[PDB]
Amino acid sequence: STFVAKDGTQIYFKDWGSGKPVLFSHGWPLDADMWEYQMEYLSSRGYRTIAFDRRGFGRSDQPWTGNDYDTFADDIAQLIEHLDLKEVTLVGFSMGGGDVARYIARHGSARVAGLVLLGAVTPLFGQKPDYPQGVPLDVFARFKTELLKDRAQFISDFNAPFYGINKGQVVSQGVQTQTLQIALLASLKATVDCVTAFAETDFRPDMAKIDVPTLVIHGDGDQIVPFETTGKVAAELIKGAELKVYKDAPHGFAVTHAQQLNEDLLAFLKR
Amino acid sequence: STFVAKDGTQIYFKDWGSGKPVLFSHGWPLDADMWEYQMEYLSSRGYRTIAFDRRGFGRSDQPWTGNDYDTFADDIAQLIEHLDLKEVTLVGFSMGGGDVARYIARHGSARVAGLVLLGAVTPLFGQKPDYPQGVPLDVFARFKTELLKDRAQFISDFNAPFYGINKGQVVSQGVQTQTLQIALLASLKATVDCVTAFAETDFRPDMAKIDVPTLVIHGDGDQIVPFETTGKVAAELIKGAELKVYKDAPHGFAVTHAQQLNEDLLAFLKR
Amino acid sequence: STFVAKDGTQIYFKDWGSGKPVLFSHGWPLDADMWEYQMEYLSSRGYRTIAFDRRGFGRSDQPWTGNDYDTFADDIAQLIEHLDLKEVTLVGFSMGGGDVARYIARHGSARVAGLVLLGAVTPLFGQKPDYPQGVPLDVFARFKTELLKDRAQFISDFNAPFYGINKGQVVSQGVQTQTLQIALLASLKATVDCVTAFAETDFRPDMAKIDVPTLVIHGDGDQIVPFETTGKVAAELIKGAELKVYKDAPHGFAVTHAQQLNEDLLAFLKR
Repeated sequence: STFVAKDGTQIYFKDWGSGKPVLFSHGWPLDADMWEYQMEYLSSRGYRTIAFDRRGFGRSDQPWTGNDYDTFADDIAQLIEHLDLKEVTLVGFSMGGGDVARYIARHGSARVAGLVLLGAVTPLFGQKPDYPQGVPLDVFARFKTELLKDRAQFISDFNAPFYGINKGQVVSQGVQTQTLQIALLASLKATVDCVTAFAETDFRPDMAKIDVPTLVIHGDGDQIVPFETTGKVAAELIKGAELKVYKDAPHGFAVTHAQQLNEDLLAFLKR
Repeated sequence: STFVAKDGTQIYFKDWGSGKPVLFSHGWPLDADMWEYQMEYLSSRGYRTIAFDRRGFGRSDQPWTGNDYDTFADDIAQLIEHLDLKEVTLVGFSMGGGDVARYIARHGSARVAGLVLLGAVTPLFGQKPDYPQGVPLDVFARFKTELLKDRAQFISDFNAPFYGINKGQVVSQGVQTQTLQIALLASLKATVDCVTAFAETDFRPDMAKIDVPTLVIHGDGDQIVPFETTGKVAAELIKGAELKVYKDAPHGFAVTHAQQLNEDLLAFLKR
Repeated sequence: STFVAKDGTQIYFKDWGSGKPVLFSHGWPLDADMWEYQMEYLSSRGYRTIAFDRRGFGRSDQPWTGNDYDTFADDIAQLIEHLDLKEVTLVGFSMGGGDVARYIARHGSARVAGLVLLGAVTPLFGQKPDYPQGVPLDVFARFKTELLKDRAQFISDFNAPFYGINKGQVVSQGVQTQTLQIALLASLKATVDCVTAFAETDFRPDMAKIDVPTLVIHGDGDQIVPFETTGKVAAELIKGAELKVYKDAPHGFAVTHAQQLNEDLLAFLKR
């Protein structure tokens, strides 16, 4: 399926099954297919599961402009509006934790029943003057430099620390292939703009606007989005939030811990 | 090209050349590109070739519901109507043999000039109380369990018996890459439901409804869809059917025996 | 984005940034993504960049008919008219040099600020009775025969002489993957017809109609499109043309010499 955003960007999404809806927001630089197992798991147990390809990724159009969190939150708002969702559980992985938080910050939670932040960059990823523990911007600057030389090989090399293959996790070549194949669909410009946006965007104000039940899940072996400065703080700052830490889990834990994730998502929806 | 099925599913197809139409139905888990050489061969020799991506595969939408043979047969009907095709030769590979046969069973053959069943699951694939010689459902249950753990690696390992490479067939890396690339485009859900549909659907009644010239072609080294309980029996159950057995051919014989198959399809069309 | 060509073919394109327009025409058997680094480089320095997937390639429709340079040139005119472009700098790579020149030859240069020919097939690639120094038709006849047996493997093997990996150039496995993945998107029919087209189309008359500033760039290690009989001649035949030769560069120099091409394209646009 598709809808057209305000600026004319056509955004691809899947909408599977029926019941109360769970809307999924993928991480970088993947697309709605990273959720396919969570979606099959939940839609075949009575939920409606929806997942889109963020502008610039997967099967969506690749606009030059709007590759920023306010546009991404507003893209989400249009999707929810288009389908008239109500009592939606918002589920965001990695950079996709930020646009689901920023949807709530910019639009309220009238349509929202719950929030799940998975290995998410919230509340802040890169350094700020009062957040020196964040990741230095120079790290992201180098990533952008390498992306602008060879993004194919950069993503292919990203597989190991993403999935923690360098730390003993076991992930098939098949999954590594599909990861790279999906990433290559994406726009170079969107791929690079998203690094800027997630390096620099401060979601600490969004944390205070979150007034729904919230489950934060993070692997403490996460090489890409460090638990101590993201998920751990997001749980503390969101009033009432629950935290689950998957021990030694990597960033790609929707793959390596798929069953555990599925069950935790089901438990959360049934609380 | 696209057409929209009754439930809203957009379905991609290619429509090449001009002349009497030949409409191709692909097997699992592929899409219309598995036919590209037969299409080029026939459309250079004065036939119109049409091939669609089944719903849930390739460039088509991925609906949660309708991944079943009657819906597949009805998709094919809407394609035939959408184009107003007449004297169509229906060609189905593998699971694709069932939906061209179910099309005729549900809609009759008024539009149909002839039927080709290639490495096809007809008349029946899995076991039934009166057909213990079919493949036990257990076997399919395990394929499903594995696909629901890692479909990428499952399809990757599927290349070997599909093509008979595990038994010595020689098939390039490029073929194997393109095979997985196409597979990964499909829906997890459609990919899993098709196994259920092809394991359990009985096309014996459909065989009695086929009243057009029919050529059944099957490799007798087919490790995926065994010759003895499928093509062999389809050729006997269909009044007037002709049988060709490609000696030592694997399941993926549209690749390993492409030239032979092109010539047979051309000779059938010219009879 | 997409527009619809005269014959109904839908053609995908990207249109990034704003400013004076630069319109890119990819080579064989690639798509608009081959320009993503030039596009990002120029669009973030004040230029509008536009690049399309040729009919039969990438995300565009795969028509059986029209795979010829006059049609390719008219597709480009319809894009230019669709976007109402003025003072456009046309940039063509490899076979893509041919449809931008043919566009000038058929439509005039009223809309055109400039022409850049990169590793281009212009002014003529294959032999003619007055050009035995061209590549013999037999060579393209054999390529076609191989493409019509296994285009997946043929493009895979094409990576090496394309990038000059066999003559010590260094190109990552990620770029070779991406190149193959993009290639597999294309039609078998378009992939083969384009060989016919670039083998046999004479663009010498087009050279005499080019009355805009022109930069010709070629690598003199090009193993695919021989510098001596294409780019070197094109620069001589086009009045006022400037020539740059990238020493030992391969055909795939938009990758191996990306930064240098970027700077040269920027310098040309600022001339």
